[PDB]
Amino acid sequence: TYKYVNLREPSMDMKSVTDRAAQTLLWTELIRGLGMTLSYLFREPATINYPFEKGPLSPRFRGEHALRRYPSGEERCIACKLCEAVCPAQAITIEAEPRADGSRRTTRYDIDMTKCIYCGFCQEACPVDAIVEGPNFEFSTETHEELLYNKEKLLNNGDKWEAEIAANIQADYLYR
Amino acid sequence: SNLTLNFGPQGVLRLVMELSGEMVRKCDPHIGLLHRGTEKLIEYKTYLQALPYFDRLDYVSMMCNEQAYSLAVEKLLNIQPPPRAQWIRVLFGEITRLLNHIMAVTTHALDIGAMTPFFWMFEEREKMFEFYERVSGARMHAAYVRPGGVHQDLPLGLMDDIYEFSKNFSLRIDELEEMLTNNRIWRNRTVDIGVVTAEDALNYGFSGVMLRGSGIQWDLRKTQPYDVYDQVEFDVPIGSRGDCYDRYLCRVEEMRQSIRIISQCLNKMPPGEIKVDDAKVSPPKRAEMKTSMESLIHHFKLYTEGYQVPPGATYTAIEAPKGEFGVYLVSDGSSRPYRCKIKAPGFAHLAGLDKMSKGHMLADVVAIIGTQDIVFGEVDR
Amino acid sequence: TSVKPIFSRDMNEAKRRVRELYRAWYREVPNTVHLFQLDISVKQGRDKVREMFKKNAHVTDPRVVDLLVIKGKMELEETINVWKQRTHVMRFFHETEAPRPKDFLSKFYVGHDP
Amino acid sequence: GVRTSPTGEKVTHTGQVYDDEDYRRVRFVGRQKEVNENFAIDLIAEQPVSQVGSRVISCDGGGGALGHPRVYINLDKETKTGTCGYCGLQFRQQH
Amino acid sequence: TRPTVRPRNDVAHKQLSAFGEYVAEILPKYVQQVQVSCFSELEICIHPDGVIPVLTFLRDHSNAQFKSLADLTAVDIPTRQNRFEIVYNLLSLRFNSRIRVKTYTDELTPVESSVSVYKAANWYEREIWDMFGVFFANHPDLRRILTDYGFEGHPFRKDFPLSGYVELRYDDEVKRVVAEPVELAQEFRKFDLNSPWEAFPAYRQPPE
Amino acid sequence: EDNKQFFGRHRWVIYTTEMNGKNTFWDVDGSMVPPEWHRWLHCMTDDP
Amino acid sequence: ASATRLIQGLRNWASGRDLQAKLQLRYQEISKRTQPPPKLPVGPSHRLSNNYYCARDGRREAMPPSIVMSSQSEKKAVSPAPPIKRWELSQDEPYL
Amino acid sequence: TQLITVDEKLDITTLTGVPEEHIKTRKARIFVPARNNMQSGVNNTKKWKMEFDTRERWENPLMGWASTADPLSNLVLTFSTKEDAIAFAEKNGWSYDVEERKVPKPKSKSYGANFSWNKRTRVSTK
Amino acid sequence: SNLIEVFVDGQSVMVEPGTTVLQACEKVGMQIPRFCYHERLSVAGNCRMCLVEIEKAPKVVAACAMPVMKGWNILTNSEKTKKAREGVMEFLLANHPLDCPICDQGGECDLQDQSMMFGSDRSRFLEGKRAVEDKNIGPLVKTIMTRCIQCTRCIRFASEIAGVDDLGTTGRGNDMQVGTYIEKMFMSELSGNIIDICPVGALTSKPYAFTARPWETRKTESIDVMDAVGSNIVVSTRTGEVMRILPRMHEDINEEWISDKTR
Amino acid sequence: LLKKTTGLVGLAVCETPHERLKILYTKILDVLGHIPKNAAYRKYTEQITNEKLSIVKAEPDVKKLEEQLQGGQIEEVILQAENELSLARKMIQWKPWEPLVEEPPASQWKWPI
Ligand code: SF4
Ligand code: SF4
Ligand code: SF4
Ligand code: SF4
Ligand code: FES
Ligand SMILES: [K+]
Ligand SMILES: [Zn+2]
Repeated sequence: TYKYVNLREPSMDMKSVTDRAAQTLLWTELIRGLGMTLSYLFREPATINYPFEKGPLSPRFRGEHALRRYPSGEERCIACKLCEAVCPAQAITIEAEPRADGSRRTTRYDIDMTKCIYCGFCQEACPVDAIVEGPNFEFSTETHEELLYNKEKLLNNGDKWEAEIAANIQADYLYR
Repeated sequence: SNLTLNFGPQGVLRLVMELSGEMVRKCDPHIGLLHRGTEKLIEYKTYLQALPYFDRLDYVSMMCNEQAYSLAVEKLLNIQPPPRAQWIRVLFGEITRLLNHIMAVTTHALDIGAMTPFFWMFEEREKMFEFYERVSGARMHAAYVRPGGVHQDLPLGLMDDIYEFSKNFSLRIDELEEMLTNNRIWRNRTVDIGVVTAEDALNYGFSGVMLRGSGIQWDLRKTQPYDVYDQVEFDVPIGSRGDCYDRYLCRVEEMRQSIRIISQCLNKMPPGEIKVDDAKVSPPKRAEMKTSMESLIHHFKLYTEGYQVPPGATYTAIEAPKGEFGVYLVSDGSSRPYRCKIKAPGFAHLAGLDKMSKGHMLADVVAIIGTQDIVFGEVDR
Repeated sequence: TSVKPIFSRDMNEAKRRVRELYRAWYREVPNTVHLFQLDISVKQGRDKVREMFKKNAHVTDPRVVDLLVIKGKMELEETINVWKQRTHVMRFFHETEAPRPKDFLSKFYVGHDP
Repeated sequence: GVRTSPTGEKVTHTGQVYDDEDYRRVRFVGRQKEVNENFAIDLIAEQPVSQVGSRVISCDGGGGALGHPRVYINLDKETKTGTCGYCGLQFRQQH
Repeated sequence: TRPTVRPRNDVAHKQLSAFGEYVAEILPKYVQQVQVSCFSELEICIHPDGVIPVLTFLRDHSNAQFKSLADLTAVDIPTRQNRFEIVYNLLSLRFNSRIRVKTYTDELTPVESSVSVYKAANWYEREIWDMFGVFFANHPDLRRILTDYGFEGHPFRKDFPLSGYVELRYDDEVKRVVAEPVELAQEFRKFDLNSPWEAFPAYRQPPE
Repeated sequence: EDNKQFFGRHRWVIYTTEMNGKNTFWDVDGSMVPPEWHRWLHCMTDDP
Repeated sequence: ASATRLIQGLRNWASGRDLQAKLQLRYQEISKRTQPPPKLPVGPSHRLSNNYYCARDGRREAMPPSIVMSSQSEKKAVSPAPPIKRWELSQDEPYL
Repeated sequence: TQLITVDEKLDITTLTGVPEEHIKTRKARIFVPARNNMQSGVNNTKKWKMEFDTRERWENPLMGWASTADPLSNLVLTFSTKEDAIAFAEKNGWSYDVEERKVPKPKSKSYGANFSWNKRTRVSTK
Repeated sequence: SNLIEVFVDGQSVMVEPGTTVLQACEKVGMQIPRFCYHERLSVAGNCRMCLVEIEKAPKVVAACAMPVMKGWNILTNSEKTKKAREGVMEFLLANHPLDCPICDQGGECDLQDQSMMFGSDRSRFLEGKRAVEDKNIGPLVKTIMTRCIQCTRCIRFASEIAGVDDLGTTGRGNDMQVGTYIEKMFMSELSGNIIDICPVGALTSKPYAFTARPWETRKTESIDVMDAVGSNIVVSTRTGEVMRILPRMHEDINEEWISDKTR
Repeated sequence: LLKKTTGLVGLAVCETPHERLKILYTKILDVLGHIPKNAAYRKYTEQITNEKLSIVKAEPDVKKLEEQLQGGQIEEVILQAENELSLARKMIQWKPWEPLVEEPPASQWKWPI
């Protein structure tokens, strides 16, 4: 159940001693290393042509946050505050009140994307699939406060990315 | 008089060297440059919320530290994962072991000067990060291994790709080993370097390869076994001289034996669920959260309060690729930990750095900091 | 009410340790201003060391002043050995902080803090 | 259904808009105030009241496990529709 | 209780109970309690004067042979007059076992350093100085290891706040990173998550 | 597409020269891909 | 997989290994990115009878630690376990 | 011997590293917390708690968040008895005030009192 | 004295004659679960959540209304007690609506908390649920009667402490509905305290509705100044803004009630 | 048999392990005789040392002595006998057979609090 690495004794006949001296004087394993590097010279490299080629992803990928709507335009979020209760970074801040038709909705839904650890506990705690961590990873900003999303930015992320978010949830919800 | 150098932070490490010309008389590693106060932030967060901190301790051994914390919490909860979750944990723990030993060997060669097998083996490491992203959605910090099992079942066609990876990965190990093992320049940088006796290795709190390079026959997957490591068949590599070269060979052979374990885990994956079927610990399915009243109450209370862990203290140690990774978890009966000490192997290894670099030279210090696979996230917490 | 000592048996051995620590700091302050190339005078650094010693002058417990001498030794070790940078030395001089309001009336003006 | 303050600044679906004398409009000077133009309170008012022939109706928001938790709505009031508390859809017994 | 309940190991439980009797009767001078948890882990609660005699016993006695120091830990419990609880996790490779050795101190009583027994402690209890303020006597190099150099206070004490008292920022007047009193743009939101119903009747404490 | 290439090269995009009022002849940008093509291009699905 | 047989033969000679059998670039042998939908199994507690939670409770069968010795004959000297069984050498590849 | 005698009051205020602004100005409230009247369970009324007076919370100019400058705003300490909390507050130089534990007084419950012959305590319905 | 000895899980306790099983268990620190029992209302005995085994007795008894006899050993943790609790919690959650995200009582719900502590972790209910018509009892109490579990703390409070006699149960069986039977506006001077004693989200606070959530609120203990009674209150706040006012238990002032102006 | 290496780094091969273990075990018993009889350490250490010494005196072979001493290689059995000897020499000075030096405080090991 165990094996000894590096517990070989070299032979001491004239054959193997001359083999080790030929390896010393003729640099044979160094030529072996040159041969391996020369072998990789004549391979196709693994390099994709970004931005024109993209690395392969899965439908479970956890990128930029978005707030989804029902297929009637009504937003799914009903202010239950499970997502800021489970948020390990406390990146989510929610404030709510009943709006003009009596619906339980949020007035504040903020996600500090610089606090966020992108672990997706908010999408798996959400009982109505409102907050999702969608596919977008190319949302780098030139300013720190541009990574402090309010509810309007997250609803625009949902309206921007719903055509892809709904297909990823369709491909993945049976594992959940 | 004698020379005193400060190899500063220009992970990261400050080193105060007392040299006597070319020799090294004293090596003082000033650390704390990545001390973030993890195990104080754990105290104000629930057990599920404290789980993603363990991804970021040994940030090349993510699912291993997830597994150690999950085993600590499941030990205090007196529950056990389903068998399929156990085989998935051992499978991704050995994939994590391949990740960590590629990082270890290729950066240990990069710092010495062999910069090429770095690029050769990070494509394989890129494919294993695609396996992590397919199983969890993130490439490094998955938050996948949870107390109760894992978060989500394997997507269909993942095991065929783990097969296609594992079929070809031994040739990658062979061409790494072609570049470095019989190479006389690599041997001249690692043979007489940092010889650690077995008694001082037991005394200094060393663990893993740092013991097994010195001939100590100790592996926690054999002696104190966890999830299904008593059901897989593998060998434990043992060194002979306690140097950097034996520890290199032990890590290459642990890549070999991890490929062996991954083949056995692909051939022996059982059917079944992946969480514990106690819905007071692991959350219910989303189809039954949205239909059952008990399951909605349990979803609400697990994702807001969390499960209450019974009061007690445990030290749960697993065999992470850097060695014995331990969690001393103290629970006061609430849904948040009272205390979580994180034992990591690199802390005791970097404590023994000063003995290992006595009588050596300045360019041997980088070889000794390489043979102890030191990730400063796990050292400084 | 019988406790185990740290180094001192009563207050006089502790004042001996405080006195030798103050001597070591008083000798160190010119080297500290020199090699950190600080913008303070040597007299001003010595006044800061006098202020930091007189801040804790009310302590009548031997174990507490034992731990204060030990922590002053650790600060002096981090000062002699160049482990601190210029920023760590100058954190004793709260320069960029605003002057805090002292009387009742300005504290009434600026906020709610007593 | 957005509207606009007399400052020219757009009004959100909450009803938030900065005052005329508020300095915090200087963050929108040279830039834009990002509001969403699809107000959910206006989009849910466009949906027809579903006429059903039962006394108690159920709603899951559509999709089954893709919707909300399934709730039951009593339809005993002929004066008023029975609105789903999650998705905002509303129902009426047809008799 | 077959699928979902962790199985009890009564063999290791009886063995650790016998070895706890063994350690309690060989060393009655310091051993104050001996307890075995329901998941079969042994704790030896000793007096702080016997840190060196207990740890050298378990390291050297041929039935113990606890050669490895896995972990060294302090726990802050402010409701005790000896608030700090020093935990030694020991590994025997000969008998494949683990033992916990627990002692106690307050802020001012020093604990004797176990670097004579296990040199691994040379950083660990050094960490306990940086994090908890527990002084260790006869330590070779006792100083801070994890916090910043001018840091006042000990962070893992539970009367110490989650954030510090000072925060750093670069100031351009003095051309220097400076420390200022901490002011958060958003307060850390304390959640009161404890359920008011009793979860575990086995751990019920008797009332007054 | 080109299913003879290896996995990663087998799907690609040639960005337009003008999108939303910006001359993207040289300033090609990763965020120019609309989300219906973002599953196909990032291989989240097999289906265009 | 697109290399001509001259470059392929030079590459296999320079490496010394058969590289087309084990290529580190992935091709059509991988899984499809679009999969048929799963049907995940229920666990053992998904039953309608004999399924009381008081017979499968884990957190409430855990006990406080049993106090062996507290301060409020010719018995055998004991160890915390029997001594560790000596590891057998591997039969697969012991390097011996 | 190796044991000294310190008859002084225990005081660690110069060791804890707290700035003086948050020592001699803060008032620690030591109390058993009241039962949440939304609920009927009493597991939160078992332990003594030490909290502090609230300081100023204000609105963030950027996001509208609750900015604070109080480092001790989230500090809640748990104690088994009142005397441990008093000793811990005296040890740390914190001025304190102690609210006594309020316990519910024993109630005389009779189900038959709902159905009396001549008393006012009959229920009108059930 | 005249104290009779009873036993709770083998532990002896000395109780007054007339003391129930639930108070005898309270005297050793064990809290029997309950929904309809409240220590200031009359005893109803009609939710059956307090069913507990007395040993050498082949029937669980309602602990809130059963006086102890001298010599009983109350098994608060035995097998048939826990089976009684799981069965009663299954029937309570049979028709209860899946409204926990849209309910104000979530995070502070008795039905949630002791469904976690004492209920089963899943459902055997494969049927449709009842849905109850909502009532209108004023601008203070939001009434969502689908969430009602029919514990009749409404009726006992309005009948005994508020002295109103305008809440009651109309109907019979599963169709039994707590309400007023007419559009009557329940406006007492103590009309908000039924928000306190309702163990579920059937009666919530209408001004407090949807705004906050009880885990994120900081609880500050304070004094009422609306009247000269001196009622002990908890002001619960959230991010520097006052969210609501709750009573505190003071046995000599406001026992656990407050007036509607205070609330 | 002349075992070429022990396997453990820093531990050289002892040529005559039997006489070395006999000398170390009799020296352990000679140092251990200075402990009072009512101490449990003396009785337990005499018991295990007499078992080990009877096993050493029973077997002429080194390797079967390794398989029946049940302590690994014979050289780390020698090293553990040296550690036991130094331990007994410390235990004479410590005198830990005495009663408890101090009762703990009342809630010192009560968990949870
Ligand atoms: S992904 Fe995680 S850290 Fe980010 S908002 Fe969601 S729960 Fe919070
Ligand atoms: S996003 Fe989801 S979890 Fe968060 S408050 Fe809204 S409905 Fe609840
Ligand atoms: S009353 Fe309780 S169980 Fe019912 S919906 Fe509200 S929180 Fe959930
Ligand atoms: S509304 Fe509430 S208090 Fe009234 S009977 Fe129903 S559950 Fe009880
Ligand atoms: S509590 Fe006794 S039956 Fe309701
Ligand atoms: K209520
Ligand atoms: Zn709906």
